[PDB]
Formats: sequence, C-alpha cells, structure tokens
Amino acid sequence: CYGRSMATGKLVDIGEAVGIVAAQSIGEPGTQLTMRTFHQGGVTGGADI
Amino acid sequence: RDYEDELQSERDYVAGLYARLDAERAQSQRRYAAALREHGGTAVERDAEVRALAKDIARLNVADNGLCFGRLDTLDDARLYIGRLGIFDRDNDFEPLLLDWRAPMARPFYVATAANPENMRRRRQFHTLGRKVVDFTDEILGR
Amino acid sequence: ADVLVPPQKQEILERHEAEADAIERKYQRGALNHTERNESLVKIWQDATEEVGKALEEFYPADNPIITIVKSGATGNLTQTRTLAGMKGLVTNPKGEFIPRPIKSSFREGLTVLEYFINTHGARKGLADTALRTADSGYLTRRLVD
Amino acid sequence: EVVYDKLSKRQRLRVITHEDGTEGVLSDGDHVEVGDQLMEGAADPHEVLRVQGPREVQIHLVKEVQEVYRAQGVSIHDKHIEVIVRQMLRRVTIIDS
Repeated sequence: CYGRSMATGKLVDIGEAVGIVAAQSIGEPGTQLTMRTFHQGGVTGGADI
Repeated sequence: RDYEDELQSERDYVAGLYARLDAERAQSQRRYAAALREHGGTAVERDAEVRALAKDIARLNVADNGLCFGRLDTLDDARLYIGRLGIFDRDNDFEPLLLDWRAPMARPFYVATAANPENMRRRRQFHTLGRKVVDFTDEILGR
Repeated sequence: ADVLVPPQKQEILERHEAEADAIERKYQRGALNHTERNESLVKIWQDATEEVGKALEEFYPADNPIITIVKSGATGNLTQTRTLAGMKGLVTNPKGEFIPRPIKSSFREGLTVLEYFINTHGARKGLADTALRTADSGYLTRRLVD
Repeated sequence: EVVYDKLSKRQRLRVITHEDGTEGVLSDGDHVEVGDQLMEGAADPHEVLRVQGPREVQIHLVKEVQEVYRAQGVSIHDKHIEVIVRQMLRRVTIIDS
C-alpha cells in the first residue's frame, strides 16, 4: 500500500520507518512557507489570512 | 419612455464598473500567485507583498456586490457615482468613475437635503439583484 | 561593463511620476482617503517596477555573463538582476506596509542617503525575523514527528 | 429542502466556472451534489466529515495540504501527507453502547 520508497525507487523495505521520513519531509521545507505576522501590532489576523 | 432609456444607460455604465473591477481582480490574483511561487526577495520582503495583495483581493470581494449605491450630480451638471470603492480611469487623468462613499466630496450624498443643498442637484438610489441594478428613484434638491 | 542599464528607464520613471503627480492632485481635490491614496500609489509603482524589469530583460544580450548565470538556472533570479541594474522598487516601513515613495536608484547607480536609510527598515526586519521564523517550522516538525 | 438563512453579504458566492459556459458564481436554478461548497472560502473539516464521511474528509485534508505546499513551489509526494492524515482518523467515538 505504501508503494515504492521515493529515496530508492523500489518497493519499500519491511521495517522502514515511513512515519519519521514523512514527518521530516513535511517539516524540512517549512522555512520557505509564508508565515504569520510575527510583530503583534495591528488587528488580529484571519481575514487577511 | 425616458425612464427605461435612462435605466438602460445606467445598467450599461454599472456593467462597465463591474468589468473594470473584474479586470483588476484578475490582475491582483495573477500577481498573488506569482509572488507565492517565486518572489526573489528576502523572506520578509516577500510575504509583505502577499499580505498587501491578499488585502486588495479581500477588498475587491467585499465590494463586487451592489457596487454602486446610486448616481449623483452637482449644480454644475457634473455627474458622480457613489459606491463601495473608488475607481479611477488611469488613461484620462484619473477621472473618478466611482467614488467611495467615505470620500470627502462624496459626503453630500448623505448630507444633502432640499432645505440645505450641498451644491448637489438630484440624488438617486439604486436597487440591485446580485450585480445588475434593477431600478432607481430620484430626489430633487434645491428649488 | 557587464551590468547594463536599460535605456528606457528614464521615460518609464517620468511617466509614472507624472501619474503619481495626478494622484496627488486628485488627493488634494479630496477624492481619496489616505489609505486609498497610498494603495493607489503603490499600485502604480508596482507596475512601473514590472515594466522596468521587462525592459531590462528585453535589452540584455543573450551572452551577457550576468543574464547567462540566471537563464542557465545556475543561480539567482530575474528579480535580483532587476534590483542590481533596474530599480530597487518599493520598500516596507517597520510596521510592515509599503512606503508610497519607491527607491528609483539601482545599486549600480548608488542609492541616495535617504533611500538607503529607508531600506534598512526591511533589512533589519528580515534579519531579526529569520531567527523566530525558524521556530515555527521547528514546532511543526516536532509535532509531526511525535 | 435544506436551508441556510444568515450568510453574510461579505462572502463571495462559490464559483463553478464551466469551461465553455464561464457561468462563474452559482445562481438560482443550479444543481449541486452532496457536500458541494456554496461560498468561496475554507470548508470546515468536521462538517465535511459529518456530511460525506471519513473516506472523503481524508481526501479533503490531503488535497488542502498539498495545494498549500505546491502553491509555494514545494514538491512533496501525497503519500507523506497521507501518512500523517491517517493518524488523525484513528479513533471512533461511542455515541451509544
């Protein structure tokens, strides 16, 4: 069901910790995402989300 | 006969404002997506523009329904439209096509009355159904 | 010699300055609120910057080293090239909103004292932000791993 | 009939935008399927789950996250998002014994 491991191109090995790989892959490009207005001035966000 | 002929003219112009607003929204949406996908600037320099564009897109969405409240004119025969947002023609020295009702010169729309006309001749009001104006009513000012 | 400047910059800047002068006239007439005027000026200057960038891209020869580095995908982007040889464009005040006066001098020409002063707002904001910015990504990564 | 009565005037009506018709905003007389959005904006995950079911809310969450990531030029395979989304739907609440 998991399918091929993207790192090797073949069917995923039994025992591979896919959860940690997925979490790290999702979290690594986080710094490139647009983030909240860190300075607390202005009206509360959510409308200009 | 005059009434629907005037109404058709009003429907035409108001349709013009919607067309101009739609062109503006597409312009902002294109740049909003472009900035998200690539900006080339520093992180704060990048997301700072996105907030402004998102603010502009939200501004347009709030306004595209019942955009024009009604026509108005001055005793000098110059005609003004009052609406949710101010729209100006870049190609004609920024002739005001639509004036935000909060604008200083738009105040006579609410303040003007027959017993004390603020240099405005005939106020008008618009009924709307989604975008199109259904019908209007007039109100004379002054003698 | 390789950092070329598009010759159409002067006319574009003059035309958009005339447009901004028209904006000022209409604001004096009382047709715009302060925020509306500022947003309209930002709107004009954004397309001014885009037009200057278009002229820069259309002017450079294909074999110029500066454009060669970018077009090949090795590094950089056309925005940095525009900043270097075009115009710095609009900048953000400390509160996080665009100042209505653009920086019309490129880093090749040399920014004046006050344009350089106002660029420091954004520079400092970014430098101070990055450290806290990494924290949110760390937070999300910790939770996703958990 | 199912009725909603107090939707604010600020919210833009959802746009269908038929490729050839370019109808845009849905209007009176249109036909909508189960769970189709009405106003442009985000959809509540809980309401989506309640209306459609677990097999559909997972798809909605995965699509939303992937759209958010790929809009900014980041490529992540859907399986990584699905691995996380699976853990959210792991429990069942007992409404009656």
